[PDB]
Amino acid sequence: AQINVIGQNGGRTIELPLPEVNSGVLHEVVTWQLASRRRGTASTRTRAQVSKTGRKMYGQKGTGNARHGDRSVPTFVGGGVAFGPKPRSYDYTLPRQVRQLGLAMAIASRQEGGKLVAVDGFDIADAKTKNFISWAKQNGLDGTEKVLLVTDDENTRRAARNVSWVSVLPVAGVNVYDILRHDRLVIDAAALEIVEE
Amino acid sequence: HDLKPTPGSRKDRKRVGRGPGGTDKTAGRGHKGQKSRSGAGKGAFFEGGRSRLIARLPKRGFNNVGTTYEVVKLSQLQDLEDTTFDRDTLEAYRLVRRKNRPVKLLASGEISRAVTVHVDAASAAAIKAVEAAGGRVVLPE
Amino acid sequence: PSAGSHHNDKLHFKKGDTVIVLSGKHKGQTGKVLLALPRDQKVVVEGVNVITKNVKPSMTNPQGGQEQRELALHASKVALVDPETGKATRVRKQIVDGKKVRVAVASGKT
Amino acid sequence: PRAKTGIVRRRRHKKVLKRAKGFWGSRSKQYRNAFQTLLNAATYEYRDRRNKKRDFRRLWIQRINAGARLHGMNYSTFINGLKRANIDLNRKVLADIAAREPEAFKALVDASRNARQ
RNA sequence: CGAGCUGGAGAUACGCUUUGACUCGGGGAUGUCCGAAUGGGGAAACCCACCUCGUAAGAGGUAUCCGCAAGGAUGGGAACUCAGGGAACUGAAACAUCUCAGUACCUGAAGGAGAAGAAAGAGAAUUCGAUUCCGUUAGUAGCGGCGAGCGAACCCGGAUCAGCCCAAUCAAGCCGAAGUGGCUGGAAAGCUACACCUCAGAAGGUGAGAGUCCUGUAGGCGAACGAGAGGUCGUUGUUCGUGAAACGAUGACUGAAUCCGCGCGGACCACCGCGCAAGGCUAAAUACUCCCAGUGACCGAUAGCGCAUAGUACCGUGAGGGAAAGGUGAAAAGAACCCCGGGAGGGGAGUGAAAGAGAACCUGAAACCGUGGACUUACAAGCAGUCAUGGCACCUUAUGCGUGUUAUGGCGUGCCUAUUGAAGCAUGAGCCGGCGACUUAGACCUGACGUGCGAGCUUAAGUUGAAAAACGGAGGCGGAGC
RNA sequence: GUAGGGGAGCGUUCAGUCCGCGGAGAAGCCAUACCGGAAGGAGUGGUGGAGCCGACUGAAGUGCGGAUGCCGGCAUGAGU
Ligand SMILES: [Mg+2]
Ligand SMILES: [Mg+2]
Ligand SMILES: [Mg+2]
Ligand SMILES: [Mg+2]
Ligand SMILES: [Mg+2]
Repeated sequence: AQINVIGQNGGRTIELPLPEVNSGVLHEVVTWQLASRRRGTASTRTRAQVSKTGRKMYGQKGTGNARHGDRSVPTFVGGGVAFGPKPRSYDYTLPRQVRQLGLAMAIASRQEGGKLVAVDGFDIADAKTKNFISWAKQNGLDGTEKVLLVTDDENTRRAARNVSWVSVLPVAGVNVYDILRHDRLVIDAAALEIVEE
Repeated sequence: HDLKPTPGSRKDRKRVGRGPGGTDKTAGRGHKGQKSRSGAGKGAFFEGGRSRLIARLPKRGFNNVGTTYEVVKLSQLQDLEDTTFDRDTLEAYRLVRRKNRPVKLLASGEISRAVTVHVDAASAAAIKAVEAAGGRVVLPE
Repeated sequence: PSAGSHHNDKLHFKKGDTVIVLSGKHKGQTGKVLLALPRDQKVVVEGVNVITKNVKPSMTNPQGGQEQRELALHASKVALVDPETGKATRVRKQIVDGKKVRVAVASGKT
Repeated sequence: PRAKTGIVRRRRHKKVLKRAKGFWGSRSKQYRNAFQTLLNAATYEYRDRRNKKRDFRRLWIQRINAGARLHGMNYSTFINGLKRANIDLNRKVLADIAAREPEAFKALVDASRNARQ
């Protein structure tokens, strides 16, 4: 039931996840997300084979202490990496209902605390950003908290090249991470915010 | 500025039971895993084999895989569901998305009522239970 | 060994201009440029000096002591100045030599 | 990601290495040996407590009767005597009393004979 | 493009630069000898000829194979493609089938891609309708000393989507907003006080940590002119290892029809049904990665490629094998001059924030060698310690408890491995440092814990967005057993 | 209490996030009579000359005396 801030003030709408936000599940979430961003890069000649080296050495017996194959194996400096790392993906598909319960339960999080909406920002005017900062002030955004701005509106976002403060974000292509990432959410666009199915 | 590691993206714990630590073979100064001989660095002593009862045991039967019918229990229709319409469709959403195979009707549920079913197949007392309370079992010509 | 590329073998000035050594020692000191080594980011300006001893062995009657020479610097001096203080550069155009472009700060000369 | 052992091992080693002090040669300058010396070291350490207890009561009993017999008794007897007198019940410090206070020790001596025969 | 340039080289000399060098783009001209190498010989880079054009110097031709002729071919390519030829170890706890495999290797041909392709098809609906690739179906059908083990296709989802023809914007590059003072310092981009820019607070550099100093970045501009048939025998392929075993294929013998025609639909027949073989070319989605750019819960010098660069040194007759190696300082300001020495080396002086950075130059552990000091040691039998006490010394977490050292006493059979049993005259090991071993994957099976839904529960491939993730039900698991 | 099973934790790197720290001086090194039930942690001083602790969570080429182990350095035999 959050009161709008720009050009209206409905709010109330939106059932929020019971009981009251659950890290566990927000954890189950975030994690999954990163796993997906986690790229696969394993520089490692794990293979006693992938390394450069001959294949027959000295003499199995009678050379006086030894017993060796090639000079390319786990046990030889410069040999190969036993159980080393090879490329992969660590990407799995987290059940959909959780990705749902995800941000949902994350919005709550933000509502129960420092939530914030906005219907259009004629308060901007061009790119400037200067004035975008302007609004922020009388908008409560001192410049002491990480702000995430979800909303379409090409020209609006164009105002946010300022650090620590805000972090821009298109077509409600939000994300449990970012939101939970920065402090206050500027949910903005009542787009993804009110009306589904 | 006092001191406070803050709660949030960092205050987001696991779940407990959520995920236990792995197992690196070395529990106390005293690990030298696997039996204590006759087994290691390989893999073939499997778990099956063909002499350990497998073989020796008699059989030739004969596999067929004819037709497998979609058992649509009686209580599925009666009890609840106001003749939401069997036909050869709705039943899907009603819940019996088997596709590919036929559709048999069997007598499990029991409450009595009038309902006309269009199963692709049905049993004796299957039919002899429907009409016997209203409704018509309908098999393909 | 990378070397003076971080910038772009581009000396924001000429080996003749005057400049103020902002930063480092010799801050504000000024002098005419003499050597403009773009690649290495070396600048020889009458400002900073040094007294070096010439290694002149069997150099036809040695008598080598300690010369006074200028020791080059980097981007530790801000090219050209007119308000008497360091100054960026921006408002160009052309002269009766439209065959060229100038530069300038708050003001407009160089 | 790679994960050296760096600094993690030097330290583990210095720990032991520094436990060995007046450990003779190698035993106090070489890891392996120094360390190894400390296993046998375990054996002695632990078992020596459960044991100096054994050693000390021995020092006590030895003196308690080189005074006991200094009058005409002897530990064996003497002890059962003070015993015969629930009254008496030191045993602990008894030796010392017999080593420092002869004035006293005599007392207890004769006290027993006077509860003996 | 505008002050510099005169390659790495760290040097001197000579010089060259707005009648704009240099450098960057983009076309030309030169391009000895060898190498397919091709004038002929040849043990590569050499040795010898000839004809023609000619001032001689010097120019050019002189190879084989296809074609009148132009013109094409020979060679070389990391991997990918097809083709001709095609292992064994190994498994099956032995082994001959079978497995490993048509993999490895050899060879031929080719391109940037190939291969395949427009139906005598697959399928059981009188359906689909070239080929190829991903998902699934399914580890189902089936093959199998019916052992080990091997393993389809249709349907359905998705990438992409054509059939046509014969014969009778990326590179050069240019423009590009916004700060000062004071303080700490050897030096500030740090602190502090006020100020500015922000479609450019990506990033690197500057004497330490940079939005506003430099290079850049968002955004804008941006070129002459530069890119984009049947059969029989022998065999074989597909799950097809002879089996009832079809069809495809071909070495050997044979040898047909043609619409009231021909092939097939797993021996075979009729009936029913799908398709028309013996000519051809064909985008696209597919593969790989020498080369390039970007990125990385990748490495960061025993790591990472073998190479912080070297396939070099070095080893081999040869095929071949094959190293290690990083770090002055912010900047050379790299040490003038004096002392000892032939020198090497060092001590002063001087530079520098620092030489408690000096060029056998960041840190500088350990083994190992040594100097000085403290407490000890020349009747003693010792795994080398440990407990106890006394002596001596010292007392920055420490004079009241201790720290160090030591004398005498008691007690006391290294460690690991392998073992019924180890001090063991049983194994291993000179000492230290660093490297060094139960992992990774499969929509696989099975269980514990936890989360979300819940009698229902899920997506895979791909799709579109991505400093984000939604879409995508083909399909799978519960749901009836025997 | 050996093989084995079960439980709770220490530490190392890398990553996300929080609080920060640093040229009047980081990491690493070196010394120490403190702290914790252990793995281990801290304080102080010296060295050092630039990056770095603590906390929550995530991923690991994650922990060594043995392998006639591997590479390197230095010892013994011996001034023989
Ligand atoms: Mg390697
Ligand atoms: Mg190093
Ligand atoms: Mg190289
Ligand atoms: Mg033996
Ligand atoms: Mg060792």
